[PDB]
Amino acid sequence: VNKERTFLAVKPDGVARGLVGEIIARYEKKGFVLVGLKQLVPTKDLAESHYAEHKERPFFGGLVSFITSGPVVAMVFEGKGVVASARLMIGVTNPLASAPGSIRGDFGVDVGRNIIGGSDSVESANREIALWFKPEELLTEVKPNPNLYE
Amino acid sequence: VNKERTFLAVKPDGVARGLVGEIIARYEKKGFVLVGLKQLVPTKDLAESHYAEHKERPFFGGLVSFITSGPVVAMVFEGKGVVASARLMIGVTNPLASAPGSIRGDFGVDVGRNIIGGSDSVESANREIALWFKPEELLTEVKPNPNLYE
Amino acid sequence: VNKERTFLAVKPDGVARGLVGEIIARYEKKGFVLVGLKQLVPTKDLAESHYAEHKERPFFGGLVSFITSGPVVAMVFEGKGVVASARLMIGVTNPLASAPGSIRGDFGVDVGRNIIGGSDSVESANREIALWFKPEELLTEVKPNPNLYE
Amino acid sequence: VNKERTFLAVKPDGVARGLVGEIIARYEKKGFVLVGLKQLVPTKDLAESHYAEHKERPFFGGLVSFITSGPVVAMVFEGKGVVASARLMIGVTNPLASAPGSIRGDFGVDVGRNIIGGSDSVESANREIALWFKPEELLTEVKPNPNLYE
Amino acid sequence: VNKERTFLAVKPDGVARGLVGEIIARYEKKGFVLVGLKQLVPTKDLAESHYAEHKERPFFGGLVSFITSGPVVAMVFEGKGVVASARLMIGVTNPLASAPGSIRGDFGVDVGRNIIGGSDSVESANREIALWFKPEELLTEVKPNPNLYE
Amino acid sequence: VNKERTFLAVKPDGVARGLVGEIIARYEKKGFVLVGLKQLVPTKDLAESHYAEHKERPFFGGLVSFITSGPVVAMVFEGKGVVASARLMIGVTNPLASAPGSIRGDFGVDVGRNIIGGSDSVESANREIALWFKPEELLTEVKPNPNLYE
Ligand SMILES: Cc1cn([C@H]2C=C[C@@H](COP(=O)(O)OP(=O)(O)OP(=O)(O)O)O2)c(=O)[nH]c1=O
Ligand SMILES: Cc1cn([C@H]2C=C[C@@H](COP(=O)(O)OP(=O)(O)OP(=O)(O)O)O2)c(=O)[nH]c1=O
Ligand SMILES: Cc1cn([C@H]2C=C[C@@H](COP(=O)(O)OP(=O)(O)OP(=O)(O)O)O2)c(=O)[nH]c1=O
Ligand SMILES: Cc1cn([C@H]2C=C[C@@H](COP(=O)(O)OP(=O)(O)OP(=O)(O)O)O2)c(=O)[nH]c1=O
Ligand SMILES: Cc1cn([C@H]2C=C[C@@H](COP(=O)(O)OP(=O)(O)OP(=O)(O)O)O2)c(=O)[nH]c1=O
Ligand SMILES: Cc1cn([C@H]2C=C[C@@H](COP(=O)(O)OP(=O)(O)OP(=O)(O)O)O2)c(=O)[nH]c1=O
Ligand SMILES: [Mg+2]
Ligand SMILES: [Mg+2]
Ligand SMILES: [Mg+2]
Ligand SMILES: [Mg+2]
Ligand SMILES: [Mg+2]
Ligand SMILES: [Mg+2]
Repeated sequence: VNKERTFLAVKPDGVARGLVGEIIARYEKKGFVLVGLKQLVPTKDLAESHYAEHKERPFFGGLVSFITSGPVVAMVFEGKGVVASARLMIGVTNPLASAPGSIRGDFGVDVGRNIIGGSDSVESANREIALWFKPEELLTEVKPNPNLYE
Repeated sequence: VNKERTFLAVKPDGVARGLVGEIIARYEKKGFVLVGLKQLVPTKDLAESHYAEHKERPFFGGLVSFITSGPVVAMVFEGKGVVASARLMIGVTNPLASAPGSIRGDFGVDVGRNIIGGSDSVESANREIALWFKPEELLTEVKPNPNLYE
Repeated sequence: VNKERTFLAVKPDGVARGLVGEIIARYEKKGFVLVGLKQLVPTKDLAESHYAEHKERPFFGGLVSFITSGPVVAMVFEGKGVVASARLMIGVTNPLASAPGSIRGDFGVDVGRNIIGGSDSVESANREIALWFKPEELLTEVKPNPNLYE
Repeated sequence: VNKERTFLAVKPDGVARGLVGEIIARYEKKGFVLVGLKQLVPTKDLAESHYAEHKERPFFGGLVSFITSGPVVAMVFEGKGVVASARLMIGVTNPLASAPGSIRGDFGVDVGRNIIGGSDSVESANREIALWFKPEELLTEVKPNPNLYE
Repeated sequence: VNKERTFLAVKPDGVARGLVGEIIARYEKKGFVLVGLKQLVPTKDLAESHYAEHKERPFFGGLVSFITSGPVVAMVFEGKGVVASARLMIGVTNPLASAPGSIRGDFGVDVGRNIIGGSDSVESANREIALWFKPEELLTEVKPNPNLYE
Repeated sequence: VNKERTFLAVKPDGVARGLVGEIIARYEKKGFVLVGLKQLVPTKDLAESHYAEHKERPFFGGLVSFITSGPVVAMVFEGKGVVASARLMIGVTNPLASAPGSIRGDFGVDVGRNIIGGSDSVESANREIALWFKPEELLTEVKPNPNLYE
């Protein structure tokens, strides 16, 4: 369905580096529709829940501390296959291994400063969207450009 | 000082046209810092208050109707002379008269579909920021970039 | 030979979305030479001979009606290995599976609105070029650029 | 009216320099609609009727020979005030005096290789369009985009 | 003459901010030819001579100290009217007053962090070129794209 | 470590084509730091030493002739995994086989005119940097960007 959604966060490094607009632009050019958007400084609570699946992993700590270190631009995008697509557009975890053309491939070098984060499955997307956004913050009236879908 | 702030809004046409990232990128590249950001569908009240100075102008009804017809991406940018600079970057009210290089100049043709709106003075900016953003949505921590400011 | 040619069409969706220049620019930047160009609204017969290989397939009907639904910008580009290179630049049939960096990968989300079409072999290209352009509409003189070719 | 039209030609230098897509993209992004497009090598008669107003001027001869020296991409764009707007987007006769942001300002350095030509009045445009395009080569159906026009 | 030259320096702020390529690209797109290029950390001696005309002015000190604070990319560009043109492309001293489309207008906010510096006259250009570059560092064989000049 | 360096060279075709800024910008945007930069016309000796590994290859003579036929912009970039990353960003030897998004993929069509050259290993990089740059031309002071490196 063309109403699938995903959660993307331009991390503190992406924001500090002035990449918010560039990133949003990539998803707009693709045809995806912004249904949620805000800048905030994530609270430890938020980050911990966001990255709950990594509570164990040794890098969990610094990650939580990093995402809460400064402003982040949280976004929700809607469109057909947007979850998988946005990940393809982001690249892979390691920016050095990300293909040119992808966001990490074009802009990053370090795993811990990998610019943006995106939901890895519809299940996770739904969970993270609910986490970062109040329902009234998400559009209900979505208007994709009439030339994008059959 | 370098703490001046202005209110900018990508209107429904700018949003429908996928110009959000492009616009945000222009202000990021300029060196202004994003201190507030959110997408929302304006209410009649918000819209009428935002444009209160024009309540007796003939175009007011259509303007309020249009600004409330879809999502708007509201933002606040901070930096030296940001209010006058943002206006220069936007162009003039009529996009056809706006210079190539300005946002309306590069992207618009109709006064009623002029893509973005920005505060016209520090006074208007203070009033507009207050209308659209709660204090808690605006960053307080803004370390000036040593690369942008002497 | 450096005079290979391929047929590319910015489909009705690509034209309506204002992607004609962006697409042409990618081929110009690559070093391919525009030897034919025109905008037209395809007739049913043209569309049908163009997609003749799919006349028995289920999506054929919807494809032909779509191609004829609005203007198309038909082009012929010349250069070494332009047929296969132009396809690599386009992506794969499904824009969602097309890599960031490719035309469909950067701009599309639906197989039926996949922006551009390109010949898939030298044979198909010669055939398609003959279908869309009269000889007089194609450049005959193309001195290879010494900066692009040994 | 929103149906005003103007004639623009990417001159032989603009075409040879691979600026066709970049130029078209600027007009598409602005919101103007491509209603006519084709690449051709101008005949002496065409060039001469096109620049008829300069037939008595000294540079006329060199101008006509240049316009006919290689392919040109002729275009017709439609929209509110497109004639004057398209000229503002082009710059002024001398690219060196053309403002950054304009086509000549960004890409040229010589009056005789000034990249693109555009009609300078509605009268001239209608005349020029009739010179370069047969009616059948121009779109008749142009429903204004609701995002570009009130 | 098409062999006029000018000296441009991407200052430490321009380099620190990752604007070297963007700036060089603007001059290449314009048609100007790079005849000298190098990155170095300016010595006080160099900066003082470079900015000799301001030895008096109160801002002289900090300026010298700023240009010597980090790497700078020194460049020499050749083309018709390149001295005046490059200044027009740079903007005015104050980035806030520089027009969008110009380098300072697009990227800066502070007079002391104004990204790039360019010769203000052929006389000064010649002096600065001689100052920053050894004759053997400057091209003698200059090849402008044959489509730029009459 | 994050101090790895690689040698990159915009070949004469890349320079003639005005691709210098674009290429430098790609590496700047990626987060790699420019530690050396200069434009020069290679000598037969430099060229033969640079490509010594290919001295018995059939294409060696034409390659040496071409690389010495005009200016080259030589550069050294520093950062984690810069050598392999730079290669990924360049593409593969044959531009036609290089992926959209890579430099050769976006801009080239001929193996002999493949725009840029980059070290293929840390060993080759150390050798190449030493060939083209004196120690005094390479920055020694490189404070890692806190935004790019954990
Ligand atoms: C695996 C890993 C990750 N990270 C950082 C980067 C992204 C986040 C989450 O890691 P991940 O969930 O495995 O990667 P990925 O899906 O690509 O990233 P996110 O989109 O979830 O941020 O933590 C890190 O610092 N070190 C590591 O070793
Ligand atoms: C003058 C005018 C304007 N408008 C639209 C455009 C901007 C808003 C507000 O008008 P304005 O306040 O005078 O223009 P301006 O400052 O340039 O735009 P904003 O940044 O305030 O939106 O109304 C319209 O629809 N018709 C008109 O005749
Ligand atoms: C296979 C397929 C295709 N299409 C659309 C997409 C491209 C065209 C032609 O299909 P194709 O010939 O198999 O793919 P491809 O070469 O990538 O497309 P063109 O470049 O020829 O348009 O039809 C569709 O609407 N539904 C489908 O199931
Ligand atoms: C005046 C002039 C002009 N030209 C070239 C540039 C544009 C065309 C037409 O000149 P023009 O008609 O006066 O300027 P302009 O409208 O800006 O150009 P076009 O858009 O019509 O090409 O001729 C030239 O080579 N030498 C000259 O002295
Ligand atoms: C006038 C002025 C200048 N500056 C900085 C900016 C550029 C240089 C040189 O100033 P300038 O020579 O008057 O301006 P301009 O030509 O635009 O700049 P340069 O291209 O010469 O760097 O010093 C500053 O810090 N404060 C000031 O008040
Ligand atoms: C293989 C080959 C190559 N070349 C040109 C292209 C790059 C250089 C060096 O070849 P290479 O070393 O194998 O390719 P590659 O690493 O991709 O390119 P460089 O970054 O070293 O220039 O020679 C050529 O003209 N003809 C050929 O057949
Ligand atoms: Mg993850
Ligand atoms: Mg106003
Ligand atoms: Mg096909
Ligand atoms: Mg004229
Ligand atoms: Mg000066
Ligand atoms: Mg090699």
